[PDB]
Amino acid sequence: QALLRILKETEFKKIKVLGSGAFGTVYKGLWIPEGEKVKIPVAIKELREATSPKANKEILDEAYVMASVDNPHVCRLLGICLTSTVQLIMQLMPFGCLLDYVREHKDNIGSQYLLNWCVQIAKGMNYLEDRRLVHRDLAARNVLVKTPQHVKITDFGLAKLLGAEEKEYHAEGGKVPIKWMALESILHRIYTHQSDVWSYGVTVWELMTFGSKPYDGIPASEISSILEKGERLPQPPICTIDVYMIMRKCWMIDADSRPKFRELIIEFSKMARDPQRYLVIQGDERMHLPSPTDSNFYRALMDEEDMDDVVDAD
Amino acid sequence: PNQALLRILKETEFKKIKVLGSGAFGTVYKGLWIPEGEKVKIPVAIKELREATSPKANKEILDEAYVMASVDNPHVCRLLGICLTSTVQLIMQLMPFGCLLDYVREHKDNIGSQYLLNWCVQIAKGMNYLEDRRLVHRDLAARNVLVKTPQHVKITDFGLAKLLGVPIKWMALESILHRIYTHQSDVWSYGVTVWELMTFGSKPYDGIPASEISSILEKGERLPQPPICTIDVYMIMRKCWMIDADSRPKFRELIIEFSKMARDPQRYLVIQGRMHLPSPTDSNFYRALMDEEDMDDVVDAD
Ligand SMILES: CSc1nc(-c2cccc(NC(=O)c3cc(O)ccc3F)c2)c(-c2ccnc(NC(C)=O)c2)[nH]1
Ligand SMILES: CSc1nc(-c2cccc(NC(=O)c3cc(O)ccc3F)c2)c(-c2ccnc(NC(C)=O)c2)[nH]1
Ligand SMILES: [Cl-]
Repeated sequence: QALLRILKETEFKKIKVLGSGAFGTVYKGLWIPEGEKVKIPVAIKELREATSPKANKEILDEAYVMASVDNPHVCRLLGICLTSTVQLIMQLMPFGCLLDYVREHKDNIGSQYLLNWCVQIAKGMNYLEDRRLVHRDLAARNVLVKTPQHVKITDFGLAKLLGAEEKEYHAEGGKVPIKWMALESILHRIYTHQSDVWSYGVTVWELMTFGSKPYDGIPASEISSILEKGERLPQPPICTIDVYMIMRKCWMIDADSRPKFRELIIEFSKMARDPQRYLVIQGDERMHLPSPTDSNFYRALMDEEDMDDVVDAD
Repeated sequence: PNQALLRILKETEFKKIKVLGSGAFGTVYKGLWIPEGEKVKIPVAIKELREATSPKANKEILDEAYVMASVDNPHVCRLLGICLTSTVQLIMQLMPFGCLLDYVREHKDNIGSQYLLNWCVQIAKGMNYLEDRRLVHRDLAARNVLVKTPQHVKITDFGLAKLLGVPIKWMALESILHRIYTHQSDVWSYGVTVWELMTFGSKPYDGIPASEISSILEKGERLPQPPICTIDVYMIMRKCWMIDADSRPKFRELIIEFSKMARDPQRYLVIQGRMHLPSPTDSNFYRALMDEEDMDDVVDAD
C-alpha cells in the first residue's frame, strides 16, 4: 500500500508517444506534485483492455505485487491510475528497450556487455522466482535499459493480468509470444518458472544475434510442430559451443531438465570473467566496459541506485 | 582525490538549451549531455562561470574542481563534470525545483514547521561534512541551497568565492573587517540562512546600506526575531552572530538541536494554519522517481 501511489488524472499528463506493444502504448509523461509548479518526467504505459471482466480491486491487487519488487534488475511499478483505461507509471529511462539497443549497436557491442546483460537478466528472473512470480512474457523487448551497464526486466505478470483472446494463440504475430514460449505453454497453457527459463534462452539468442527475429519466416502455427521434431534456434555465429549448449538446455522438452535461474547466474558470470573465450567477436577488445570516470558520471546523473558491480575480466 | 570522480567534458558532447538563472558566480543553464556513440540526450545543469577578478592558472582551476568532485554527502552538491575552454563550465545533476530561497518564497503561505526545521538540520549536516573535509564555503546562503525534493536539500558552490574572487549582510564581522574566512565564519552565515528560511525568504537588513552593516554589528544590533520563531530558535541564530568566533555554535551541535526541535516542530515554530511531511507513499514516490541516493530519514514528529 505504501509502495504503490494511486494517481489521479489531474496530477499527470501524457506529452509524447514512445511506442506500442503487446500490452499497451508507452508515453513520456509529466507528473506535477500537488501544490508545486515543477513537472517531473515519468513514463506511462496505457494498457489494452483485458479479456476478463476484472474488477478494479484485484487489478490493484496485482499492482500491489508489481510495486513490491526490490531488485536492481526488476522494474518496480511506481504508480497506477484507474480511469477509463489502466495506466502504469514508472521512472523514465531514456535508452528504451534492450532489443532496440542491440539493433542500434550491432557492430559495436563487445563480449563483456553481452555476457553481463545475460547475468543481470538471470539475476532479475531469479528474484522473480524467489518471489514465486512467473513472468510469462520474457523477451528482449521486455528488457529496459537504464544505462548500457544496467538493464532491468519489466512487464512481469501483465500477460496473466490482461490475458490474451483465444484467436491470438492460433494467429500470426499476435499478442501471443509463440516463438518465445515453452512447448508445454503452447500446448496446454502451462506457465512456470521453468517456462520462463525457456523464454530466457530465446532472449539470450536475441542478444547474441543482435536482435534477430526467432524462427523468422516460420509460421507461428507450425512452431509446436517443428519443436516436437527436435528443431531449435540456430547457433549464433559469435557463440562458442559452451554458450550455445546453455541455450539448448533451456529449450529441453522436460521442463525439469532445463537449468535454474540461479545456475544461469553462476555460469554466465564465470564466462564474463573471460569473455573472449566464450564469444568470438571482431575487434572485441576495443569494445571495453566504461572507465571508472565515465561510469561514475553515468551513475551520478542517471543511476543513483546501487546494483551489483558488472563482472570484470580476468 | 581520485581524478576518477571528475569527468572533463568537451563542448561537442554537451550543449546549453535554456537559461535557468544567474548569480554572482555565473549563469545557470539547463543542458543536455549526449554520450559519445549514444542517441540519447540526458538533462544536466550547467554553470558557466563569469571572468575571475584575478585570472587563475588552468592547473589550479582543475585542482580545485577535483576537490569539488570529491565531496560525498547527501546534503552537499558534488561536482560531476567540468569543461575547460575559453570559459569554465561546471556540470552537476539537474534539479527541477531550483534554489531553496525561491522555494521558500513561492510557498510563503504553504510551508509547514517540519520542513523548515528539517531544512536547517540538513544544511548543518552538509556544513559539518565540509568542516570535516576542512572546506570553507565562504558564501553560505539560502540562494546557494538547492532543492532536490521538498524533503531533501543540498549545499552548492562551496569554494567558488575564493576561486573567482560581496555578500556583506551574510558575512561575519571578522570577514568584513579583515576577510578572515573560517568554518566559524560559515557558522555566522548559517544563522543568517536560517533567518532567511524562518522569514520565508525575507531580505536581511533590507533598506540598510551594506556599507553600514559593520557599524551596526559593532553596536550589538542583530537581525530581528522572526515572527514564527520561539526564543529557542532565535537564541541559536544569535549565538552564531557572536563577535567571538570561538563562542559560536559548532555545526555538530546545530544538527542535534534542530533535530530535537524537529521531533516536536509545532512546539518551536508557531505558524498560522501549513503542510506536513509527505506520507510514506508520497515519500517513496518522490524518491523512486527523483531521489535514489542514500540519505538518513527525515526527522518526524513524536
Ligand atoms: C519496450 S516496452 C516499455 N514499457 C515501458 C513501461 C512504461 C511504464 C510502465 C511500465 N511497466 C510497469 O509499470 C510494470 C508492469 C508490470 O507488469 C510489473 C512491473 C512494472 F513496473 C513499462 C517502457 C519504458 C519505461 C520507462 N522508460 C522508457 N523509455 C523509453 C525511451 O522508451 C520506456 N518500455
Ligand atoms: C546557486 S544558483 C544554482 N547553481 C546551480 C548549478 C548548476 C551547475 C553547477 C553548479 N555548481 C556545482 O555543481 C558545484 C560548485 C562548487 O563550487 C562545488 C561543488 C559543486 F557541485 C551549480 C544551480 C542548479 C543546479 C541543478 N539544478 C538546478 N535546477 C533549477 C530549476 O534551477 C539548478 N542553481
Ligand atoms: Cl552563481
